[PDB]
Amino acid sequence: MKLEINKFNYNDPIDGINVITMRPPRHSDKINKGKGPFKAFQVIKNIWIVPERYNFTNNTNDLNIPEADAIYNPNYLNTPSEKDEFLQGVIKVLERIKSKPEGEKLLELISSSIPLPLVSNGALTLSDNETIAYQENNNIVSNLQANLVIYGPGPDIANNATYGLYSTPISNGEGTLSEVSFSPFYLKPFDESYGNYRSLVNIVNKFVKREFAPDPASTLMHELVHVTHNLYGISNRNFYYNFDTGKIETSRQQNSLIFEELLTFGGIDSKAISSLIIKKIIETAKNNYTTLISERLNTVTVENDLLKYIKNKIPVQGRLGNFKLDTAEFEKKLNTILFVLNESNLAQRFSILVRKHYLKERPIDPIYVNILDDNSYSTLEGFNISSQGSNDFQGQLLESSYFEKIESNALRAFIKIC
Repeated sequence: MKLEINKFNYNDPIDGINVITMRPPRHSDKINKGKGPFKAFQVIKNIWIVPERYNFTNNTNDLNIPEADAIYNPNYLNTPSEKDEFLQGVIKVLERIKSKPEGEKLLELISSSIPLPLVSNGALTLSDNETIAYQENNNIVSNLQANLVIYGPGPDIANNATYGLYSTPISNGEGTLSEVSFSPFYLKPFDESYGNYRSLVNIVNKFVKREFAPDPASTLMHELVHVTHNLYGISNRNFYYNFDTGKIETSRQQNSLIFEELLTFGGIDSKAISSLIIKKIIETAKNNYTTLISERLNTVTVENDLLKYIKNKIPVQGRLGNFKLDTAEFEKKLNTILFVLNESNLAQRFSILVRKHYLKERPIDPIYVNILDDNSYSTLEGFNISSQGSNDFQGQLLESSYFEKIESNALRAFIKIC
């Protein structure tokens, strides 16, 4: 069957199927006492959008004005019109991601790749690691499957992030429900070498550094790759890559980068990872998965929809009670997920310009863009619209009129858009 995106207005009636009031997955934590429920929309099977500010961890709890390139606005995303704009923007960006095959596969992957459930009386049974709860008048009416929840931004309204729900299943092979904090309208610019612009004739070298806005579908896809790692329970978030030694560490150092971010971003730096590291990463995941088949999956004596979901997610051979990792297929899938799927590889398939290195050399103020203007941003071509002659990334130039400057005070607070 074809993968479908559902369309919504923020004010669509609650049905308990694709429109609910959701209780935050981190409702039990102290900082989240009494928050929610929030209105939520099942854009794609097991993928939910909540037009609310992300507010559910320690560093996102306080949205006020107290990073050199942050921008703060505590009141952003708190009217119905702002919530609907957000809802439409996120849907548009998903429509863009689906428009290419590589992006369609990614989304299909996130829809179908449920975390490994617990077992109860011989049956795979859902926990709050695989579901969210529909709350109505302090009653839990139902629990509904969810692999991903996409919320608005936290304190910094141009930052994006991904959080797994439980930290043991995120790296032991089980997998875990993920939350994404995403801002489609407020983007952080980046520098890049470029020579496809009107230049004075007397200039030495046309190939100089120029400022660009990212395509917010690339931004989101970066986060969806994290989500994919989190759903397979293969997150490398506790490891650091040391650029000086070329080796993995658990403790951070002067010239390091969290290993999960290096893989997820891709490009020239991801390509310098030694076989030695690649082999251990594969190995660690094979062992974890071998263990989970033996210890958990072979305890399943009851055939249900969750079993089928799990057979499709994890390549296995054998029969009920006696399953075995189909090692070859699993290594292939693991390769697709660790090394083919990253921001840089995906961006190339979409003709989006991304920066060269994950860590940026200098901060550039964030900007505002109404990506719901089809003249500024199209689902099929982003900002690089061929009818305007933009086939070498010209539409992402920051000087483009649709990238609007934001007036901000010394404390990085939003005043207005110029």
